[PDB]
Amino acid sequence: SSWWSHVEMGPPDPILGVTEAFKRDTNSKKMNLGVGAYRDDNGKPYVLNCVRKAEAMIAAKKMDKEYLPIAGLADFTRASAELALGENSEAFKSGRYVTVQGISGTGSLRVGANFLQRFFKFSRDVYLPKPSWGNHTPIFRDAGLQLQAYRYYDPKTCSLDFTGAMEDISKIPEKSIILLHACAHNPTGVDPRQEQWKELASVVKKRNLLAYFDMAYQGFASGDINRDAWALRHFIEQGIDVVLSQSYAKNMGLYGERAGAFTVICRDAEEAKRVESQLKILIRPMYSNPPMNGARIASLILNTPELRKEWLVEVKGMADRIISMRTQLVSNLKKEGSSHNWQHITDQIGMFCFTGLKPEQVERLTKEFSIYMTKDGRISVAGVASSNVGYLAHAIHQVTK
Amino acid sequence: SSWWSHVEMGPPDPILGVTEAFKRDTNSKKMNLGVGAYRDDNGKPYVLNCVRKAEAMIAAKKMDKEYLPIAGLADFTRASAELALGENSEAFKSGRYVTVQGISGTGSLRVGANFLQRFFKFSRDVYLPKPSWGNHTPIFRDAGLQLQAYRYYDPKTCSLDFTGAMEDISKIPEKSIILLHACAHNPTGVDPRQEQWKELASVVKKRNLLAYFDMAYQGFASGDINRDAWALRHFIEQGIDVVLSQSYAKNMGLYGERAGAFTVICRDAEEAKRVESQLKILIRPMYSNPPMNGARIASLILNTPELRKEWLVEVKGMADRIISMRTQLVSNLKKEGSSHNWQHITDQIGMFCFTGLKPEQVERLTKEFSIYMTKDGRISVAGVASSNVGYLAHAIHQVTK
Ligand SMILES: Cc1ncc(COP(=O)(O)O)c(CNOCC(=O)O)c1O
Ligand SMILES: Cc1ncc(COP(=O)(O)O)c(CNOCC(=O)O)c1O
Repeated sequence: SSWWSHVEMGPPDPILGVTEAFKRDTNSKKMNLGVGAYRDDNGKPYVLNCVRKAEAMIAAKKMDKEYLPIAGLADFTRASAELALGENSEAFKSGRYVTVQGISGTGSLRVGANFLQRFFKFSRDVYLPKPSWGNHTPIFRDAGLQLQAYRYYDPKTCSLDFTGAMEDISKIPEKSIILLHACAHNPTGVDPRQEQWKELASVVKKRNLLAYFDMAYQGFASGDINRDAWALRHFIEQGIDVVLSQSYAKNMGLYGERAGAFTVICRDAEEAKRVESQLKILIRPMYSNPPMNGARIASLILNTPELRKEWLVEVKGMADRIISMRTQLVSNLKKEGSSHNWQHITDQIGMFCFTGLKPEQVERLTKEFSIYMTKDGRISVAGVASSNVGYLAHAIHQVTK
Repeated sequence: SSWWSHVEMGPPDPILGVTEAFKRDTNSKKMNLGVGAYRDDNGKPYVLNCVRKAEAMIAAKKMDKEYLPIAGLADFTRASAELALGENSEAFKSGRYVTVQGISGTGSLRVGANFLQRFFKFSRDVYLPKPSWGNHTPIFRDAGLQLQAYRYYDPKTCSLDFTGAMEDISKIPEKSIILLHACAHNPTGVDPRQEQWKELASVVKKRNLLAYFDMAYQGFASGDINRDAWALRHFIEQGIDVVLSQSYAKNMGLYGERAGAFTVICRDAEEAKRVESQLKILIRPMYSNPPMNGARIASLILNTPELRKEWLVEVKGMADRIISMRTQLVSNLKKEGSSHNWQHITDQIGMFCFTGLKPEQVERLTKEFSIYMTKDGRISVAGVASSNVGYLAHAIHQVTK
């Protein structure tokens, strides 16, 4: 029958648009700055060394393919909580958290969203920073929640609109939900500094808000696992019982294996068990039980001292290269004689950098230099390499002069 | 804090209770007839040889771990449609279908349910057979649909209530959604015979209902992939545009890897593309993209003639062991001098058997013989081995005399 005749073609992804054009282009100087995953100095995908080793170990052990418990691989969940909270964290040692395996960060966000829709009786409003990762909208919207915003990004400075944020958060009706990026804000790269974080916590705590941390770049941002989880741990220390989403897509290069976890900070171990039971009832009818590969690999690395050690060197390598490219970019623009202030480029943290380029300049860059990026002036630092940072500096200048 | 004080401990799982209870038992003759997965003759998990062959191939190539498209691995989806529909199916050849990778069977059903909630404007009603897999309820309910039922299982004969089914479907409001198990009904093992299927088709066609096929046991039920897809293929041939969910959990032993697919039979290629666009928009906020491992393994096997061929031998090997245990249970029950009719045991198909046992009998069985099963009298045939089938038979006779 003609059941779907009324179904219209959904809109095309602007992001896919840029990568399709990049692919068509024959100029060997082409650059893809819309890329969403890490790339090495050669512009190639990168499977960590400790990943290959973990993998090799699994093969050796001739493990079965049996179903994992609903909540996932217990060695993976425990290790996940420990990674996030810190070993000597009171939350962790008291076992007053509940961690469940989710389908990477996205799945983990969704599960958390479905959990709040069901049990967070106090409000349906989720406040996102302006701007946020595109997916954040439909995630919360599809789960049945209401969307709100708080100023975050400042276009004047390509930095934190600290005054704007504080004024916005200050007017948040008590017992509302606020989504915060732990580090390496997507898509701006603009993160609060320690001092800003401390004032943010104070008000979150004061207005008695439910803080929902999105931690998708732990270790990948600064190169330090402890530094990256700083804000999140600060909140929990100040008595803010958060909810959290962790992704291993970037820090482990696990992209397609989809490994992540959803965590709930509870009053105690008693309550944690109750929440856990409820999280299980929710997930069953979603997908029953999670993909085991990614978790097995992740658990082995975090759980195996020789592997974990290698993992930290490797993760650090990734982060150092991105910083390097940022550094080189600013220095090269000066070298080109750019009068403009490009500090933001080096103040910004992680994979994404909001250049401050305007839509017209982006166009010149694409049309004239074969540099592919979105019209918002957002560049993926992963697409920069030692071999082309110069070229990019050149082009940016040409179009900004 | 204290956001969660009101969250209560969720109901304990029955299936789980029997596995746990079993574990804690000391009898050496104890048996677990509650197992939800296939077990070999020694009562052990079984990774297909063809599966190991596939993993070794992937390993040698040194593949990346990059994100798959939202819809999943194209080699996987195409192959999935092909296995279901049949190589020379008209639906296949015209390209008037759309198949997206799902998180095994559960995940595929959920996407499908969410999709219907969103676009199936003709009704909110889903008709499940009485009885069905527990999970079927929350899947639909959580998706936002209303559940109804049609008579299926006949407790008096432990066979199909064909009459009641035919009468019930005849009275189902037009353009309603009806869930059908392609083969090896879970939990009864009661399936319509080819001739009864032909009759059901006609009624479904006439009432102009949307048939939602749940195919979790293709090839694993009877040892023949084509024979198992019979009913599915007949509906389509008759001009009923179904929607379908596939699982590779059982047939390939991919349990924990989570390999599945959701398919929509459309009017044409043009509508197929509109539908796929909309399915992508739905999944994104669910989990972004699917786990790659299972899809990789599945695809290699389906696409490589040599592996595909070995697979068909292994699947057949699985179906036969099961059929053997059924044959042997009955014969051992007679042997014992049991006077009851146990033909149902051999009449039934697949891993699950509705024995007809009553609760208190089940109780004595657990208590007195150390035989673990659900109180509904359902047993997993996978839990029966040649070495213990005699033991089972004796126990049942004892409890039923
Ligand atoms: C803040 C943030 N949270 C969460 C996530 C989710 O990441 P994943 O689902 O890969 O774990 C992302 C991932 N972005 O990359 C995926 C994409 O844009 O298609 C992210 O930036
Ligand atoms: C008819 C039917 N459909 C769909 C499914 C879903 O199976 P899966 O999600 O493992 O692919 C099942 C799975 N049953 O066993 C799985 C379990 O109880 O954990 C099923 O029997």
